[PDB]
Amino acid sequence: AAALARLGLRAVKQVRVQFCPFEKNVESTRTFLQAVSSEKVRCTNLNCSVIADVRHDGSEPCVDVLFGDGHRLIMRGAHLTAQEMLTAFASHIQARG
Amino acid sequence: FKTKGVLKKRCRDCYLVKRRGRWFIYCKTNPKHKQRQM
Amino acid sequence: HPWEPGSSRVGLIALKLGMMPLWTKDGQKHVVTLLQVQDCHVLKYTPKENHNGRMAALTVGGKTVSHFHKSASILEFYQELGLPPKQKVKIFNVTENAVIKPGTPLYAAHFRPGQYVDVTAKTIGKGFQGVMRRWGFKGQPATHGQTKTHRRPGAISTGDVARVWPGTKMPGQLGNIDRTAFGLKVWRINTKHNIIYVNGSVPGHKNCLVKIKDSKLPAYKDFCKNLPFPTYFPDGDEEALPEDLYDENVCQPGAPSITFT
Amino acid sequence: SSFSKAPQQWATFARVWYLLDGKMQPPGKLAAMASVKLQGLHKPVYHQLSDCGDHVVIMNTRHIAFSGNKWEQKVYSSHTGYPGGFRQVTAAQLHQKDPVAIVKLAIYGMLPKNLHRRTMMQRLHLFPDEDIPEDILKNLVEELPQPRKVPRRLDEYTQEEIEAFPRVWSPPEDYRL
Amino acid sequence: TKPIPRPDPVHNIEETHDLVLKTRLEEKGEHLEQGPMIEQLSKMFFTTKHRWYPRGQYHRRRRKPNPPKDR
Amino acid sequence: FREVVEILDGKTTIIEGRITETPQESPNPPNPTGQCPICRWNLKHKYNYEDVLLLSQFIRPHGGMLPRRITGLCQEEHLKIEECVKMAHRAGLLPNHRPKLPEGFVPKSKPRLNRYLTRWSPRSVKPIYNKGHRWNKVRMPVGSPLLKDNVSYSGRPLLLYH
RNA sequence: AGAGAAAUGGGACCAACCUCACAAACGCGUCUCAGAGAUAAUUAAUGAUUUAAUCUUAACCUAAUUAACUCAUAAUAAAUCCAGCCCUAGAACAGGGCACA
RNA sequence: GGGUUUACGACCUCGAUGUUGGAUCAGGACACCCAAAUGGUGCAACCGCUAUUAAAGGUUCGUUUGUUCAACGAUUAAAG
Ligand SMILES: [Mg+2]
Ligand SMILES: [Mg+2]
Ligand SMILES: [Mg+2]
Ligand SMILES: [Mg+2]
Ligand SMILES: [Mg+2]
Ligand SMILES: [Mg+2]
Ligand SMILES: [Mg+2]
Ligand SMILES: [Mg+2]
Ligand SMILES: [Mg+2]
Ligand SMILES: [Mg+2]
Ligand SMILES: [Mg+2]
Ligand SMILES: [Mg+2]
Ligand SMILES: [Mg+2]
Ligand SMILES: [Mg+2]
Ligand SMILES: [Mg+2]
Ligand SMILES: [Mg+2]
Ligand SMILES: [Mg+2]
Ligand SMILES: [Mg+2]
Ligand SMILES: [Mg+2]
Ligand SMILES: [Mg+2]
Ligand SMILES: [Mg+2]
Ligand SMILES: [Zn+2]
Ligand SMILES: [Zn+2]
Repeated sequence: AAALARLGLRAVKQVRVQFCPFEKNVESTRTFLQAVSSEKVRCTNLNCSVIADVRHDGSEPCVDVLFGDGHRLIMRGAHLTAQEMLTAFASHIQARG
Repeated sequence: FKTKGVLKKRCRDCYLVKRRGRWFIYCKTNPKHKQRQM
Repeated sequence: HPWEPGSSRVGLIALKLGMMPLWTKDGQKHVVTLLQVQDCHVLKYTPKENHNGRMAALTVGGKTVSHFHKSASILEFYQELGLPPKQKVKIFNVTENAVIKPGTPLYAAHFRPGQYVDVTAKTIGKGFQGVMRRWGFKGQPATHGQTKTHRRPGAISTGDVARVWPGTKMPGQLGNIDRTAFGLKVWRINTKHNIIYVNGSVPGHKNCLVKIKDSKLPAYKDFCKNLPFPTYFPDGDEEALPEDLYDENVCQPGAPSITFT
Repeated sequence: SSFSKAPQQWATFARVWYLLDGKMQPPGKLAAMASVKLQGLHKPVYHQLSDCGDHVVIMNTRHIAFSGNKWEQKVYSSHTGYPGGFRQVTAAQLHQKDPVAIVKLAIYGMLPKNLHRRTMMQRLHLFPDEDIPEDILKNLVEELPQPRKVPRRLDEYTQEEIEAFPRVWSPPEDYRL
Repeated sequence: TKPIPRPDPVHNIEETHDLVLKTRLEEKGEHLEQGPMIEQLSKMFFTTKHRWYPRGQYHRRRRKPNPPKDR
Repeated sequence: FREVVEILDGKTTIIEGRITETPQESPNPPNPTGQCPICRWNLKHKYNYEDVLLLSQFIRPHGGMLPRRITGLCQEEHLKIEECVKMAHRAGLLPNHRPKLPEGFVPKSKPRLNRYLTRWSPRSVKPIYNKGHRWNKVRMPVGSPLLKDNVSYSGRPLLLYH
């Protein structure tokens, strides 16, 4: 979470993580959710909206990040590592932001 | 840079790297902590 | 063949007449040397693969000499060529695109006013001279007590070496060696008498043969573009050049006596 | 066996031309057999006073191979005699300047330290690549074996042998290469 | 085995006079200096130039005129 | 094997994970009682820098080493295999395990010097100018010292310094 | 970063002055002086062992990079006539001339 | 770690290894003065201080003292 805290996340509008807690590949998804919902990310910018969608029969975790460059980053993370998702999101928002 | 025979970190930000056949204590916070094993 | 950026041109073999002054339009005064191109003929042509593997070689002969003092082989070569024997025979390394048929004469109009050249010749051989005149070593004082040491070189080596090093400067032959001066600018080109005015000192005594070539300095490597690439052919243009080709800064003999403003 | 004296002597002390490939070969192991064949220590009729010597043609000299980091550690120091003319050329720089010089100096060192060294060196022929004139090629008799077995690359192995070589470990599917 | 090569070509034969054509290939000669001769001999026999030089009286006197022979 | 696929569709990046099929271990190991892979396949003190088929089982397509926690090897053999992989890469084996750069493959350089059994890096060793005398000799190291316990069919010890 | 000027030293020559009662010698006088590679120390690009980072006694290509040191380039680089007479060529020996006059 | 001053022992020479300073000639080493590329500074810039790599080239002219040294005058990029 320190990476997203020091990267200046002021340039994001909405981050939603849609998942189902009763699946078998939600570890990295919930890790990413906590890393983006940490207190430092919140204190970096207060205008952002963090949403955690919880379902039971979706069976497909996903992350949608809409930011004001007219950009929509969609990551269907079902087998990717939480660290890989975090570093990819960081590189993308640092390249376009 | 300081050429020494025994390198040692001076703060928690110095990292030891093996380069050019020697050891180098590199510090980004305090640049005066740059040490090189002779 | 057309001119190329990585191409070179053949040189000449002239006769050093003497020295003269030459005033520039800015009021300055330079010293020129007169080189007379008496007879320049391409004797033989050696191919690139047969000479160096990188550049072809052209053989150039100097002025005319007598048949009654050359050997059988040289006279046979000149008989098969159809030309009288030459005194000095030199080799010029040129590219494979600037080759000329052997037996072709060359003229001092080969160069144009404003250019840099190189000059090679044997300097004035002063014979077996002392070290003070050869290398410039300082001598000992004259009369403060020195006995038979007014011009000795002194110590020649050290003690523990128990010998002298091969590069030790010592009295020996001085002067008779092929030396080359680079980057000499040419001012005036006389077409009638085939005289070239080369700036600066030219190594070699007067009335001697001198090998002139294009300046191989890196600052003047691509200056052969506006000049005639193969050589100066007086029959190709069907036009006679002026008597004296002056540079853009040489104060010509006929001048309005320029004054500053 | 029942030859005349002159042809028997000629066949006994005849000279032989050998071939030696130096591609991916150590200069030491090359110069070993090179000096052996030069001195003639492969003939039971060898003697010091006799001039029994054979010619060796070493090809693919530029493609020589040094073991270890000698390419950057080993130096070849020469001196022109003049003061300050003491040059120390790295092995790589010397090989880049002249590809023959490496194996030439190796053989010149492995040969004995007598006057016959120049004589038996004049019988040596070293070529950087496989560009041998015909008058030299038509002299070869046989080719000596390579002293070092050249190891295969990964793409040089056949797929049947690749599948014959068993898999040691079972990688998990969740990992990313 | 491989067959025996046999090369036979006398290009000096002229249709005008065979008596002259026979001598055209026999009157060939060449004379060089000591240096070039020694160099060519060394290049031919794959030796150095130090062997082809002659020797002195002190060594040419001490050679045994009638050396023993075995067999 | 897991692969990260990225799709660019109108300022919208789609990053997805794709799992492919990976080959499994051979069915019959010669010594199933060993815990370590090499120690149970009885390849201990058997592999070398020449054995490419064994070293190529666990290396990233870009020549990288595979982590020990995922491989499963004992520490000593892992270090030995790392040394062997470094030596093979320096020697010139594994040609298909280099990163593809179409911009850098065009400007060819001086030819790669043929080397093998190299210990250090080609760009980190200074040439010996003193070279020492017979009693004090600066020995030139060749090969890794970790492989001194290989089986010697000739019986002579391996010259680690020459 | 861009223009010039000078000195030292390497190598040369008398158009003028200076030494100068030989036609030459000489400085105090005049002319010229260079392209490429490589690096040691030190920076950054990608990247694993250590799924992050990290200039790498981890590979593959990377780039600004001390002087040396080599190489482009230049100098010599047409062999078997030499009695005699000259030479800005020379101790002797060598070398260049003796046809325009 | 080096053998640059003094001393230590007297191993080589006392049927001879001629002894300090200067003139000429310098060769070599780097434990680098300048010139070249850098790191760190209580480095704001000019001046500075130290460390690394680098030896192709240089390291002045005078008064006094026989002086090596030593003080002073004028400079240089420096007077190792
Ligand atoms: Mg003279
Ligand atoms: Mg005087
Ligand atoms: Mg007296
Ligand atoms: Mg007296
Ligand atoms: Mg006197
Ligand atoms: Mg001695
Ligand atoms: Mg000068
Ligand atoms: Mg005078
Ligand atoms: Mg990474
Ligand atoms: Mg960083
Ligand atoms: Mg060269
Ligand atoms: Mg003569
Ligand atoms: Mg002493
Ligand atoms: Mg003592
Ligand atoms: Mg004694
Ligand atoms: Mg005594
Ligand atoms: Mg005595
Ligand atoms: Mg010196
Ligand atoms: Mg140093
Ligand atoms: Mg400096
Ligand atoms: Mg010096
Ligand atoms: Zn620090
Ligand atoms: Zn194990």
